Amino acid sequence: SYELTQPPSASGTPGQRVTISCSGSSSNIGNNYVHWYQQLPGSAPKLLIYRNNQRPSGVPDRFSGSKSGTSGSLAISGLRSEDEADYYCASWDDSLSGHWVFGGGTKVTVLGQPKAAPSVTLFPPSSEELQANKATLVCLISDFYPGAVTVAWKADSSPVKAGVETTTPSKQSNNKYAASSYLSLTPEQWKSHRSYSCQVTHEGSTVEKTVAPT
Amino acid sequence: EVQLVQSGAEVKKPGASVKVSCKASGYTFTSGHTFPSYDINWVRQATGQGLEWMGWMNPNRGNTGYAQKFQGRVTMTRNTSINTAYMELSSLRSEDTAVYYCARVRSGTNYGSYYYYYYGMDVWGQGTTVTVSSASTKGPSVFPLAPSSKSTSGGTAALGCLVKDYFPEPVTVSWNSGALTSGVHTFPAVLQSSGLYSLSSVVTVPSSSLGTQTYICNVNHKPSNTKVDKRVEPK
Amino acid sequence: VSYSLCTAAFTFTKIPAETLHGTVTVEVQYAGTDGPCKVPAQMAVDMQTLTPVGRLITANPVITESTENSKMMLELDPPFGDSYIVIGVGEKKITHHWHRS
Repeated sequence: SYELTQPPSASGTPGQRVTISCSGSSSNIGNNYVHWYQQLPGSAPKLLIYRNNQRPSGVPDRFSGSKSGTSGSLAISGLRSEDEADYYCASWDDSLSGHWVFGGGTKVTVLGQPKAAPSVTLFPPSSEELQANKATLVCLISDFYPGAVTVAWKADSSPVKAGVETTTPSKQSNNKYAASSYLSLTPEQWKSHRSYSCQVTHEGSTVEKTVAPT
Repeated sequence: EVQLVQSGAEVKKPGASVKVSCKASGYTFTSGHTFPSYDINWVRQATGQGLEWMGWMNPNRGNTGYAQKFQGRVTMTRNTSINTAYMELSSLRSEDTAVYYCARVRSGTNYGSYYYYYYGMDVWGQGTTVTVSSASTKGPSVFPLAPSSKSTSGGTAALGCLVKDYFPEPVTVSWNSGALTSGVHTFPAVLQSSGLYSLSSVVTVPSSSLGTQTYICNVNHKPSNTKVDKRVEPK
Repeated sequence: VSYSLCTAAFTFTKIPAETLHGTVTVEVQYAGTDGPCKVPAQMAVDMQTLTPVGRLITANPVITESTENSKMMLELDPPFGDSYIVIGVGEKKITHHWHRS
C-alpha cells in the first residue's frame, strides 16, 4: 500500500494545464519535502521535481511544483502527448526510524489525437502447433485510438472465457495503440466447432474476425 | 553523465535469495571529506504496480536503514574500490517478483540515531527484473503465423511468429536478422496459468513480396541459451 | 500568527553553557521544514513522567526557518542540583544532564 494519496488517473488535451495532487501527513510532507518522478512507458522513473518546486537540469519549466501544509501539487503546463506517463510523488517520513513514502501513482492520459478504429488480425492454430497437441488462437489488434479496448471470444456464437490471455494496450511509434489476445484450446475443441471469433470493442463499435478449422 | 548500471535479470525459486549489483559512474562514489556525498537507495516495482521502498545505504561508512517490510531478509553492502553497491534479498516469495531499482540521493543528515533525507532520487539504475516462481527455465516453441487471404488487407499481408511456452522472460524477436524493421511489432508477453510466457511478433509486408521475398523470425531466449529461426510462408 | 509544536528531531550543536546568572543556554539544530514552529523545551528530574522543574527564560522559543537544519538558541532556568535539559517530544527528544550550583 502507498502512504501518500494521489489520484490514480488524470487527463487533458494538448496545451491544457494538468495538476496532480499529493496528500500526506505531518510526518512526511508536513515536515519534509515533496518530490515527483515521471515514469515513461517501459522506462525507469526519473526525477522531475524535487524539494517541492525545484527542477532538475533538463526538465522544462512547463513542469512546476508546490507544497502547502501536508499536501503538494504537480502542475504540467502546456500538456504534450509525450507527457503521457505515470507520475509518482514521494516524501521522507520521520516516524520511528524514517522511511521513504510514495504516492500510488497517477497515470496521465493525453487525449490529443483523432479517433481510430482497431485493425484486427486473427490467426488460427498452425498445423505445427496442432501436431504438438496444442492450439492457440492469436488476435492482434493495432492502430486504435484512444487506447482502451475490450476483447470477447466466441466459439461459434458462444462466449469463451477460459484460457484467455490478453495484454494491456501500449502506444506504438505511429502514436496509435496495439494489444494482443490469446485463446488456448485443445485440438479437439478447435475441431469441434465450425468457427471461432475475436471480437474487439472500441468506443462502442465492435470489429470481429473469424477463423474456421476448414 | 552520472549513471547507475545494474546487473542482469535474475530468476529464482521460492525460498532462494538474489544479489543485485549497482555500479556508479560519473561521480565519486564516496566523499573522502571532499566530494558531495551520495547514498544508494533501492526501490522495487511489480509490473503494473507502484513504487516500493526497500532501504538506503550510505557507501561512505556502509551504514544502512531498511524498510520495516524487509527487515531481517535484506542486506545492502558495497565494494567502494569498484564503485558498486549491492542489494541481497533472501527468503524469496513469488510476491517479490518485480523490477528492482537502485537510485542515488544526496546523503542524509544524522540527528543522533535518526536519518533525514532532503533530496530526491536524482539518478536511477536501469532496473533488474527478479522473477520468483516454482517454474524451471524452458525455451520456447516457435510456431509460424502464416498469412492467408484472411490475414491480408489491400496489398499488405500480416505474418508473424508465435513464441509459446517459455520461461522466464525475456525473448527478443528480429526479422531477417535485423534487416527488416518497418512494420514489425513485437507484442508484450502473457503469463499463462502454467507459469510459462508467450508472445507474438508480427510483420505487415506487401502482399506482392510473398512470392519473391523470404521472411524469417529470429527468436532469442538467452535465459535458456536458445535461438530459433523460423521461416514464415503463406499456406 | 500561532505556532504549533515542532515535530521533527532536534540535536545539540554545542555543549550547553552556563550563564553568569546560573542559567544555561543551549543551541539546537532542527531537522524539519514545518517551521516556523515552537521548540519543545523543559527541565525534568523524572525522565518517565517528565514533570517540569525549573522554568524557561526564553519566551516563545521558536524555529523560524521553514527549511531543514536551521539553528536556534534558548535559555533555561534550571533548579538547584541535578536535572535534565529536555528538547523535543517522544522517542526523538534529546536530553543533557545538568548540575546547578
